[PDB]
Amino acid sequence: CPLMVKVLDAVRGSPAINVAVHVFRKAADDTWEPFASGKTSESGEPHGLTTEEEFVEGIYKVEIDTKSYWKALGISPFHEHAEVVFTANDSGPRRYTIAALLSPYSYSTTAVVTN
Amino acid sequence: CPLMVKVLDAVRGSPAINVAVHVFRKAADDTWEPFASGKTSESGEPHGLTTEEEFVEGIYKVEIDTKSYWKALGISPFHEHAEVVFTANDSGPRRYTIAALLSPYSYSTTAVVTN
Amino acid sequence: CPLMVKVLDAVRGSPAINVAVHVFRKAADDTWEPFASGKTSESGEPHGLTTEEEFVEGIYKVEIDTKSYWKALGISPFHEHAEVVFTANDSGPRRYTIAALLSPYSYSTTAVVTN
Amino acid sequence: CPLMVKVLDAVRGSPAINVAVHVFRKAADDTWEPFASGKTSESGEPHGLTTEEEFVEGIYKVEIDTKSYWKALGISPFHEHAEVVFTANDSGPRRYTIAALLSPYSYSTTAVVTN
Repeated sequence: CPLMVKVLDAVRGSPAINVAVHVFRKAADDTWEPFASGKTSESGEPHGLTTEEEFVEGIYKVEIDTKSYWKALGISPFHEHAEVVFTANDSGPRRYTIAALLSPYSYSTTAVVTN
Repeated sequence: CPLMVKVLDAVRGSPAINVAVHVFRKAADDTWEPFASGKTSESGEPHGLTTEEEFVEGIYKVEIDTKSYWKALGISPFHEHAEVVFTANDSGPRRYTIAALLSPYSYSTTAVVTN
Repeated sequence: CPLMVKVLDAVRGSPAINVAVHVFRKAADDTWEPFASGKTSESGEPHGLTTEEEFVEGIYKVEIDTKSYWKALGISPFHEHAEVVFTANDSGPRRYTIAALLSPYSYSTTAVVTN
Repeated sequence: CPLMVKVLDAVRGSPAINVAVHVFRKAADDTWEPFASGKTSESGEPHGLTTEEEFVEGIYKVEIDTKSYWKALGISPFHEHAEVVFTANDSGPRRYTIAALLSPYSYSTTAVVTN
């Protein structure tokens, strides 16, 4: 798994479960093409997003459906979603983990890029 | 000022100065229309983004050009930008402060909403 | 005001009001001596914590009473408090803003240091 | 492992390696007693901090040596350390993960408490 997403809930102190995660890759015509998607498991991760063959260099967007998550918990959210946009560059062997920490009026994201 | 943006640098421990901030509003055809833009001052804020008359109900996107900021400091950044997407004024006019905290491989954002 | 504290609530999207803030300074015997304390106003800040004369070089601790804040809102919190520990004025007098963002199971803090 | 600590670096986009982690438990006399310690591995975690038998209810403090970490990377840090203080209550079967995200002038922490 060269691309992993981990979503945590800062209100309940737990992984954010049943969250929709959509991944897009910037096409040559500058539009966002669907790339991969899933729903977070009990661990807060959508399993098997992509492969080493499909995940080439490019600009990617990871859209997390935070609005549906907070609505399902009966909590009033601020954001429509959380979108993380980054260039993936292969320098040496690399795996990307995009971690997101959610609060109703805030989110934090970080990337963990390992050899 | 019904819409304020405050940008901080978590590496240098200071306001993030000379950062481009672009605001868009979702059109009826689902596209992102330009709404307002500016550059952060010494306080990390772009002054005078919009007015109470222009800032109507709708879906807004605040895009912070974090990539050009880190490149100007000679630091290799991960993200293309930091984008915050939210519905504004659905229950009547509100004042919105969007705060962003930047690191080369991470960012946090929060909203402070007042009547 | 050489030492400022700003506290925000990531659940409600507002300043965290009526929060107790306690400041200590490390004594020569390595114990924590009381230095200053206050209560956050409607803006999420305790006004007038210290002066340029009193705020000398040293190691300071800013303890934010997040537990009483969440209990007063009927929300079960994880942390006993949020504590920020730092050396101040080692290279000469500076102005320090300690910003804290609160969630029931998480907090973020950042420092903005200016000459 | 009922108590886990995970430390990430927001500047390098990686786990924070070789970071000292010290855990204390509040004694009946209100002092902080040493409980467990270790140094983070390649994954940003100190392995085998405690056991289900030793990790009883109480008030715990997790101190992360962020200052030595940033100094070892040649980066000027703000904080002396990052301290996370919380009550551990057993309601049902529970595991605690304390996650910390580090920047030179900022840190974020969250707790993940699972059944």
